[PDB]
Amino acid sequence: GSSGSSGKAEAEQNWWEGPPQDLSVHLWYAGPMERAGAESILANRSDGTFLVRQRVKDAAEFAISIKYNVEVKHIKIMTAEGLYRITEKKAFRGLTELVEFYQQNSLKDCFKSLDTTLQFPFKEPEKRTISRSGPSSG
Repeated sequence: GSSGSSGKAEAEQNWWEGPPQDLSVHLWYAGPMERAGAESILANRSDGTFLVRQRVKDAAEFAISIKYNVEVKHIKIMTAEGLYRITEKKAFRGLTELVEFYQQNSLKDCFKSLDTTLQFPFKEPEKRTISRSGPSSG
């Protein structure tokens, strides 16, 4: 018999210039995804399934695509002063905000042709529950 010594430990300390809020944490955040994908992802999804993707680049021109009229539509996202907005009508701190806003107002504002609204993300997990949740405050 013979003894031996092997092994190494690690360290978890964020001391770098880590980036801001990780939009990735969101479900409607499919990072740098190609059109095809979004078109093949929401293709089967249910009408209303929205998904935000980038232009195969870091913090590139964001774009919102959802399932509407049986077709995967896409919307350009303009950024100004750090704010995100598809149209020069109203800007928000970030996607979460911008999207959250459209979730109540149709996108027609920017594309009269595209009269839809952010329903649910593409990453959204299956929705098969005998009974839905709804804890009333009372």
